[PDB]
Amino acid sequence: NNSQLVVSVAGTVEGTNQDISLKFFEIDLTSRPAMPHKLEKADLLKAIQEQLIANVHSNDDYFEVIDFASDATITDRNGKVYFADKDGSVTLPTQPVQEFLLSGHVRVRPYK
Amino acid sequence: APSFDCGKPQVEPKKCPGRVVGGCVAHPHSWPWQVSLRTRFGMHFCGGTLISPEWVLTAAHCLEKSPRPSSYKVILGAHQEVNLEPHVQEIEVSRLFLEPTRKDIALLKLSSPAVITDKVIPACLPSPNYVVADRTECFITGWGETQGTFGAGLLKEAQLPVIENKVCNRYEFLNGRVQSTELCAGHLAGGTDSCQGDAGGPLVCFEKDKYILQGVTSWGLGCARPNKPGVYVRVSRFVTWIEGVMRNN
Repeated sequence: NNSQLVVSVAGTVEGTNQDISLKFFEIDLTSRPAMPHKLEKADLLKAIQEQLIANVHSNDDYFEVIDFASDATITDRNGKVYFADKDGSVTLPTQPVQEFLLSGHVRVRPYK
Repeated sequence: APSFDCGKPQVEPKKCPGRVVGGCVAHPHSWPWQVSLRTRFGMHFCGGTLISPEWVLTAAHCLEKSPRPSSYKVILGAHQEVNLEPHVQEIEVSRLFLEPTRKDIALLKLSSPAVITDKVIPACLPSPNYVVADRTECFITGWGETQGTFGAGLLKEAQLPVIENKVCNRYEFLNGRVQSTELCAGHLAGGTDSCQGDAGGPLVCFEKDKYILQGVTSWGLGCARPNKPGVYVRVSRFVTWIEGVMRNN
């Protein structure tokens, strides 16, 4: 169908070494009415945030997504790493239709 | 015409919380004294701290590249390492001065005075022989770690608490390898690796209303890792030397 971003990241509680588990989903990429091929740091994070509060079980609590950890990358099947611009935007190729992966850690702080 | 005062950023620093894994990307131009020492050709290999329009304090081993100051270029006002912002200043070094007694830090006099702006400001120096208290919160800045997608080539920062020399020298930590003319900042029995600072880069600590350059990242021993804090040259012990050199050259 259409290119998509496989979001497979984990959380790390700020100021600590403890990691938190986060559900991995997919984001579709298009022209414009789901996200643009030109991703926004802030958009990606809230997507992860929404998802987070939507998957809160009995054990896992509410956490606020703050930013991306230093190991976060978006890559393609050739292992190529795409880098964000001065404004935090990440522009991925429109062709061919393909898959990109967003993996790594997300800095989160507990909601309290 | 008025100018900007040492140690006071015009862009509030992000102030990455302590023990954050991977540290943080700094807010552009919040560390105005952050220098990038580079070769004539334009390759970044060391960091430094602007302490005066004409002087940059860096690490002694950074001068191992060449003896001629002409081989050195200073990059000021930057955030993005590769595509330098338009206001960035590139100034060739004209003189080099190694600190005689311990030989861990060096002074670099610029061929022309840096223009002080809201993004290019010197850091303040400490009062001679001042000893930073244990637990004091400080930051190290630099382009030491190539981040992932969202921080590659961007100036990074990490907060590190200073560790009293007496403690730092214990066997399980740095085992007596730390001179009085050096100081430690890091984590014991835990923590996370902080390698953001370039050799020669700054270790600044806030005090009432300004950031004081208390340390200079030591060549090779600056990464702070659990039970092995980073080692920084203790600036307060070389303040008198610094003033004399600037006064005499």
